[PDB]
Amino acid sequence: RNKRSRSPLELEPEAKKLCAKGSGPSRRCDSDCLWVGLAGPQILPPCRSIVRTLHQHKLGRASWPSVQQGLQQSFLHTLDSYRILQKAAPFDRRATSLAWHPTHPSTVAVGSKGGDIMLWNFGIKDKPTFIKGIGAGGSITGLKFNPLNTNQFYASSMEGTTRLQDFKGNILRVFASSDTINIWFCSLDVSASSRMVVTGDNVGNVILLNMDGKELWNLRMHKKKVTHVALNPCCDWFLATASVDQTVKIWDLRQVRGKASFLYSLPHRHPVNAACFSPDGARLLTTDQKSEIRVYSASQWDCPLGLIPHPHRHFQHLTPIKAAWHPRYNLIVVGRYPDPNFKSCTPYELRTIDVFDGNSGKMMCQLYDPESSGISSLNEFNPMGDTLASAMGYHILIWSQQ
Amino acid sequence: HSYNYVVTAQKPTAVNGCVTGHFTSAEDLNLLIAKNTRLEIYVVTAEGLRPVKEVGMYGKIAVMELFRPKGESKDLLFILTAKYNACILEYKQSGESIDIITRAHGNVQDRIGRPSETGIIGIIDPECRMIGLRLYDGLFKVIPLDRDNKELKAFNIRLEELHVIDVKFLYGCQAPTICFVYQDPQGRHVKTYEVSLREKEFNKGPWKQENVEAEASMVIAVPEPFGGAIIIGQESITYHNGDKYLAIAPPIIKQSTIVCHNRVDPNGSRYLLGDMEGRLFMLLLEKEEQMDGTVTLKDLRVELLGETSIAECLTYLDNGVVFVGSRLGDSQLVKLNVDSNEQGSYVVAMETFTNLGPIVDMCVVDLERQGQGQLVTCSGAFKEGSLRIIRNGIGIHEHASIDLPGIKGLWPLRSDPNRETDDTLVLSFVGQTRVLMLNGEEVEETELMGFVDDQQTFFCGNVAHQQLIQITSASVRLVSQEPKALVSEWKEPQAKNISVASCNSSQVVVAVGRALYYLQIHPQELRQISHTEMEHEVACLDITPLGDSNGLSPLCAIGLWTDISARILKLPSFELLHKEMLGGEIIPRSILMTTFESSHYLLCALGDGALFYFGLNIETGLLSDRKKVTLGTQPTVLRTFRSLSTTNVFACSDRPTVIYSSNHKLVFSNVNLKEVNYMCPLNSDGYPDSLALANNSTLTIGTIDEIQKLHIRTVPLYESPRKICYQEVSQCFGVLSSRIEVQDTSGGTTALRPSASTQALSSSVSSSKLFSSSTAPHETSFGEEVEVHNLLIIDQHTFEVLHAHQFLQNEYALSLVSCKLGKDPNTYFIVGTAMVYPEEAEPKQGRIVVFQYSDGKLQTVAEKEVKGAVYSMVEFNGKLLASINSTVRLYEWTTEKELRTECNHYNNIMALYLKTKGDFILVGDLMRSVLLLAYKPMEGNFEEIARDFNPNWMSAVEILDDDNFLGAENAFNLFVCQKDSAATTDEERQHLQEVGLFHLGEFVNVFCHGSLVMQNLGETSTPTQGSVLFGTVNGMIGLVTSLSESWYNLLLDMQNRLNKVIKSVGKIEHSFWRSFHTERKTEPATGFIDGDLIESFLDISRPKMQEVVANLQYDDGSGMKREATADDLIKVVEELTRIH
DNA sequence: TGACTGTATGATGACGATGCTGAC
DNA sequence: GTCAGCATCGCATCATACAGTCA
Repeated sequence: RNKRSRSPLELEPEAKKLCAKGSGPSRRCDSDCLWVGLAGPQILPPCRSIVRTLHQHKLGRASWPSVQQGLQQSFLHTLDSYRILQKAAPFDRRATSLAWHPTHPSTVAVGSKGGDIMLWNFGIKDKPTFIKGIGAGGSITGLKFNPLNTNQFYASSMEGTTRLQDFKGNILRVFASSDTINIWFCSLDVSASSRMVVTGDNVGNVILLNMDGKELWNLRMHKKKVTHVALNPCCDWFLATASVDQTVKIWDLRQVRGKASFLYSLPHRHPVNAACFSPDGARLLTTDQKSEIRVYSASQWDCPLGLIPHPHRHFQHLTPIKAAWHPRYNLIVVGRYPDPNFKSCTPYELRTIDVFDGNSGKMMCQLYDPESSGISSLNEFNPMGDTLASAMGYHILIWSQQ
Repeated sequence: HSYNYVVTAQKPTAVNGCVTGHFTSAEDLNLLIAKNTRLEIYVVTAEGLRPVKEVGMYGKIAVMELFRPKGESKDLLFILTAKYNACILEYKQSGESIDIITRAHGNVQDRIGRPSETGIIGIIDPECRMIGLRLYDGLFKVIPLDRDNKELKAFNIRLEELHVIDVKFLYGCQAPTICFVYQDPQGRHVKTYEVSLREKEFNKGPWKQENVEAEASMVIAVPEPFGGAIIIGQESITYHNGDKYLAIAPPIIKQSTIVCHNRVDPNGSRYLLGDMEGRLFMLLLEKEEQMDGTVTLKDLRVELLGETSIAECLTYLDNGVVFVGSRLGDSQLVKLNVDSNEQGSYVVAMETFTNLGPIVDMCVVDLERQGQGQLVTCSGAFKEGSLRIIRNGIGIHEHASIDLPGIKGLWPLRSDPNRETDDTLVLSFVGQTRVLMLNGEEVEETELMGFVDDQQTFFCGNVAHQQLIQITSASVRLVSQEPKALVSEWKEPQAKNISVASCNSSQVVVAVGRALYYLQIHPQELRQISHTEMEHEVACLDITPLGDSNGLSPLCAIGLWTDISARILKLPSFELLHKEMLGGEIIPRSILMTTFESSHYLLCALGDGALFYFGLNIETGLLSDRKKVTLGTQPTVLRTFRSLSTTNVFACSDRPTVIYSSNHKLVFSNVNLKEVNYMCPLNSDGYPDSLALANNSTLTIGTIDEIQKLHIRTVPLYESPRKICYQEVSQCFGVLSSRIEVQDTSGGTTALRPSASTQALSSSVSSSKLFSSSTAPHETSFGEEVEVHNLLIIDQHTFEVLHAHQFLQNEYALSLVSCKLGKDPNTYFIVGTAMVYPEEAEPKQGRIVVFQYSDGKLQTVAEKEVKGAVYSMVEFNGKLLASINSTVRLYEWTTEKELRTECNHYNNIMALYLKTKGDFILVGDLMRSVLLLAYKPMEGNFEEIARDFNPNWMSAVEILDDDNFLGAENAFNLFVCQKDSAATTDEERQHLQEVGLFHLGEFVNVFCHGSLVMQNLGETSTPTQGSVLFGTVNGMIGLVTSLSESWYNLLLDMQNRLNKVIKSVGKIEHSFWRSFHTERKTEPATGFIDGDLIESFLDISRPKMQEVVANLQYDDGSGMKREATADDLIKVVEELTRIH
């Protein structure tokens, strides 16, 4: 609606749109008009094409919201043409953890149900450096590159450990431990600046450690296993995490004491595997175990700005589907898991990587390939933002562009 | 690593904001003007504007509303910065002391939050009880005032309406009430809330949500006796209150969106409105009453007043005078007459203020002085578009030229005591003297009874008691005016020749070898007072009295042969008061006593070109504050002269110079004349307020320009400039431009106004061929407005439009080059284009066109289409480098006069920016940062050397040298990436490192190598290496230069020292200010030194300068571990100011 | 002795890969 | 003699039961 006009401007210059829907033209419009959907052709004509906007920027005539927005439709373009699959490499078991190199655009490192890590590069070949796990209880549920020295990775395991080890695979030190097990950590995160590490458990407690030793943490957060912990980029002291408890639990890493005295907790109809603050740090995108996508503002963390209905789900040997932010523009990519019982507007739904606007929630694109029919779970764009790595089909996928 | 130095060469010229009130006192009306980081305050007096104070802030001024709290004598000023620094400021005057003191200060940051799309909004309630801040979506920030909090502490409320257009505090309400427009799926609406800082919460607003047009964009709070809100959209104009509702939709407004407003009358009877096309409207509120009085408001009227520059802000002043703040063109002082002219405009311009912004493209040209040019040009936009030519120093306009070689010295003479104008100009030659009379333009030659013509004159001019004086080598002669004969004659008792002479209205001092004689001028007698002999040969003399008239000088400045000394003697005793050794073996050729800005100086010029200057105390005759500058290599003659009732000093040499004062500090400005030997001031009816200049072959008379650091000539184009290139061999410039024309619907397209392109001497239109998108062309009348692009050839002297080539319909000009290619000796203009259609977001098609201009006409030689937008192109070793969409292509120029591809590189999202040095190629990508390419001669192929893996949205790119790369960025930050010079592994060689980061606060559009700084004249070896200028949206021009690591550390430490004492004006830390800051990240500055900070070291007091020194550790370049003094630090910063 | 907090258990769901058939 | 066409095989979340502590 307002949304129709809002996208088509795409604002400064305004001189398009501004019509109050043309008084409905004259209705929804009544009888035959547009329609909504037909908002599409106009999107086609109304635009004042880019290289027209670039010049207005340099004149100060148009705001960054303009150019940045309009650049993301030049991203959505070349996205639809992303259809090519550049490279694929397997290891074994299934893809679980993904870590994008903070600096290096062709370097991505992925985790396994089996405690195996592959370091992978492009323009290279030169087969990847490997580490093999025991393969039964070795599941590493999350992976973060060591910000300080990129040769090391923080990796959370089903082995009873969250550790830092050189990519040659000779471990440096261990932080959080078990001494018992029949339990393990799942969620993990590190914030470069903060030098905080924070890790979760299946029992629901977190354990947060300063990059060296010395925890004050482990007061049980909530009752059920914690799927993700997100350290906000723009905030050191605070946090958000994910549990089967059907709660988000936004936190404050420092002044939180009282054993689940918190600030805001966000309820969900279901359990939640993803926390994922935006590079702004000013939004929280949550992925729920059956159908939903939660966007939360920093203005009223309670009421989410809105929901995008999406077909994902839980399956045991499916690795929990996590939605993720584009590092640069405002976009979401969730892997779609079609079911009979969705509301779906497009049966039969070939199974694809889906891209949503955000700030709107509409689908601006979808990524599909035959010969990998595989269901998408982990999709995380490259920090540069020109490449998308997907660990899904038992293999890893890089798309990039022709 | 990389070490860089940034200084402002030209302060921002765009006017960002416009607020009226007084602030300086209760009695005066003040005008405050924000120019990005600069805040200017003027008082309107009578058909004028008076500068009282100009201050800088460590921030981009975002909010400028000044409020007046109960029981305060005058308005205070609240300013909010783009990095969200808030402060409340007061104007303080203390005798001659003016200081802007910080009452309250605070950041009010929210650690986490998304800055809103319609930007920062600041409002103040009518009772001055609070500050309202719309910083982020879904949140309304509130600063309680109630005096203290002194730190402006704040709280957030939840706003349920998540997208806010505009907000105002209402008048006439019991509780603070806000009125704002917001948009939802239901359209846009007008809402009201009560603000209760009581409870920290909202309460139901006094008004019913009304429904309003969708593009109502601006809210105006109409004052009492009326209150309420006015809401302006694109189609309509409405008034809003509880039961009253008024709506209007004037057709005149439809053509353009109203963007700003200002209140004329305090009662809210009248408003000024300005739109995107610079139209000025008057809004009137008609009053009516029912019983004994009321507020009714009647109805709404709108009137056209006329046309102005496109206004960023408006403020009415008084007596029909409006100030117009423009971002896209010159700012204006405008008069609204009751008589409309032939066009129907009530607007007439009173004063225009030069704005270089937006500066889109620019170039450095050497044309004016042929040796080294130092000319800087830039661009305006839309109806305001222009070329600007910017020049260091002072030019002269010749009106007469007489060839007299060997002329020695110049003096103006007033033979008639009655008209007070010089009707005479007296010239001197070797062993002889010639008199020239001035009747209008006529001169010739004449005799003057009393003046001799067969001895050489050292001085002549007007003297006391209605007399004329001439001093020769033989004698000094006094001459009557009215009856015309020799009244008195002095000769040395032994008839020795006079060697040096100085004279004012009542005193004569002449030297003879070592002898010195002081004579007074009386009626018909030259009376010889006491006399002495000095220790060495007298080199130079001056007896200019400083003070009032007086006209008796107590002091005598003198230079010696033997000891090369400047000493001040008293008259008549000739008693030594100060002997200053100037050093060296080169004799002083000129010495002068002067007063600048009420301050006194001694200037002493050697035969070297060296010039010493000293503070001079007229009471004791003490010389202080020795300082030395260099003014060419020849000996310099110093002569005082008057301009605009101010005192200046002309310096004649191989680099002629004017010396003058601004901000109580000596400045040295260049004269663009080739050479000057002798000079005198001239004021004839034929040559008013003129100058007589002489070189060794010719003698010239003319006038001189305004005394300022930079000269700006404006050549209006009346359309938008985009790119500019100078072409030596054609003696002209190439300019890309576009004009808007509106659909007449039946015939063709027509222009809004005349411009360079509709007014060219000759013109040419693209005829193709085709593409072919023709034959069912697939283009529309939709979106009736169209851009039309042209290449203009503008003559370098007249700046006239020699030729205009219009491009094809819907063709969009992106790049322009001037160069020769291949084995071709012809010089070509090359333009890169894009086809821009409304229904296609990114271009699929583009062109590179090669033109040759010869005698008026340009034939297109090359004419080759490639598929994509031609973003950039650059001459590359006799080849053409070009950006097309995601592709970097290298073209060869073949003997068939066609463009042939040799090389291709494909790894880009969008290559907007290209720069080259040697064989290296810098490609700037839109989203994919920075790229270092190399051409490989043996393969004829491209190699991708290294890239910057940091995501940056680039606005401009430059190569500083083979290893170091300068980048300008969307968040007003600069950064530098370098090639790892140590090889090692491939990893580091494919990585550019950001070793420099710096927040500019400006958006840079263009970089270019060059300097407006002459050669040395040093010094040299030189202080810094390289000189890169840049132009910005705000019209700011800056300079980047390289430093050694030792110097970088020197200036870095000085900064931290400077940073403890400034003051900060609202107390913003220089730190953080210059810190790299985006939506995503923040960080302190490195690799960059703020030249503006270091330069402001001279503007601090002497004791503060010493406090800055302290344990600071100097090096003079050899083995110095030593401590430093106040004067050593000054000399460096003095050095640093001369680089721009 | 309520409580809770921790251990065996077995229902339910429904994605791959690898195993091996039956058969085009 | 490659082919689809079943089949078993890999600590998730949910529901239970009756053992351990521990303010």
